Parts: sequence; C-alpha cells; structure tokens
Amino acid sequence: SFVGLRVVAKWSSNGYFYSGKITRDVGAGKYKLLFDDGYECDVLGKDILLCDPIPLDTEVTALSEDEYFSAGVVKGHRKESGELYYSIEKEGQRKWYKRMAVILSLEQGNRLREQYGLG
Amino acid sequence: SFVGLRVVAKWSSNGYFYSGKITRDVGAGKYKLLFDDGYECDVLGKDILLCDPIPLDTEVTALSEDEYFSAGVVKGHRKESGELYYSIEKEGQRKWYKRMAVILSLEQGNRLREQYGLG
Amino acid sequence: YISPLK
Amino acid sequence: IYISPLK
Repeated sequence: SFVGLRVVAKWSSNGYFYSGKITRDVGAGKYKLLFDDGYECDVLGKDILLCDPIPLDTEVTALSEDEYFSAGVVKGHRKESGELYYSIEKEGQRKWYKRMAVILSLEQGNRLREQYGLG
Repeated sequence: SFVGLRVVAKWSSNGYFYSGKITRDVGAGKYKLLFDDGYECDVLGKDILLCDPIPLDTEVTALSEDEYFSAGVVKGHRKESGELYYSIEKEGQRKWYKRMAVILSLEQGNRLREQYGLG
Repeated sequence: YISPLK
Repeated sequence: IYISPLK
C-alpha cells in the first residue's frame, strides 16, 4: 500500500499541486490525502505525484510572506530537525523555502506525471 | 450549523454535483462532505447546494449501474424505508432512479445556486 | 455504476 | 502563511 507516503497532489479547485500524505487507499483509483495545510480529499492516483522531495531541476512555484509568488527551479534540499527546505533559484539568485512554501502549477505538476504519477 | 444536512455538492475534478451530507465545518469556507458514493472531500460552501430533494422540473443528469448517462427533467419523488427515489422524463417517456443515480452537470448545478447555494 | 470519470 | 493562490 501507499499509506503514509509523502506526496505532492493536485487541488482540483485551483489546479495547483500541494504537499501532503496519503492516509488510506479508498479504492476506485483514489487515495485519501491529508494535505499539509490540514484539508482532505479523496484524490485520483493520476493527480498524485509520488515524489518526496520534489526532485532537483524541477520547475516549481515558490511562495513567500513578503512577495507575490512565481516560478523557480529546485537547486537544493536541506533537512533540519525533521523538516525539509528547498533551495529555489529565480533569475540567478537562490533562496530557501519551507516545504509548504513550494507548490506546483497545473502544468508543472502535469510534467512530472509520467515519471512520478500514481496514474 | 449545517452538520448533518443533505446536500448536492460539486466534485471539483469533473464539475458535476453529487448527493451527500455535510459532516463538519472545517473552516476556510469549506465543509467536509461525505458523498453518497462513499468518498469525502472538503468542499467550498459556494459549491454546495442545500437542496433535498432536488426540486420538481429541475433539469438533471441520470446514472445507471448497467448503462451510460444522459439529461432529463425531474417529474417525481418517492420515499421508501427512508430512501429517496426520483422519476425523470427524457424525450417523453419516464423512468425511476435511486438518489445516487441522479447528479447535476456544471450548468445544471449553476441554475440552482441563487436559490440553494451555501455561497 | 456508470458516471463521468472520478 | 504566504501570498499564494486562492484556495
């Protein structure tokens, strides 16, 4: 089973992919997801990316408290007291983002589907 | 509160509305929904139709265990040992469907929103 | 049952 | 909490 595995999955109301965990196989090609922000949905495997961390050189969308969000490229990982941090590079410079500060646009997620998709 | 109410709510992956019940207010304008077919999602209030039964003369979409689906108009209700059945009329003839065999297309659901939406 | 993909 | 797309 996939229960307990960290994933990145599509939130279908806005088309973005967010980090979370599979918590149960609910059949019919779907999995119960506890997203890192607390919300759940039974999601199709085809909309789930089984990839933790998000791989190096992956184009992602990086969030921030002080600036509007945009696309960057993963260039590093770092683990500290049990938490994952990403090093994202935009227009040359690199910066660090918590796991919840990294999401994928619809197309960014659709790109990883062939290699990491559960469907 | 709305905990326990029967509703018809949007499955955001395919745009259709399905019958189920609200099981919790989980905040962020969302409600945990237990759909009649067994799956759960945290759904926006804007996507919930507080409408039980689906009103007469409502244009809907009807399902089947054995044959493919299509559009007709609600012309009857019936309650039997606590379960709801609908009578829908397509192209003249009428036929009966269980509660789960009746759903709304995106267009069909939007028609009922002004009168029955939680948002 | 028959349904739109989900 | 980050500036992020509407959810």
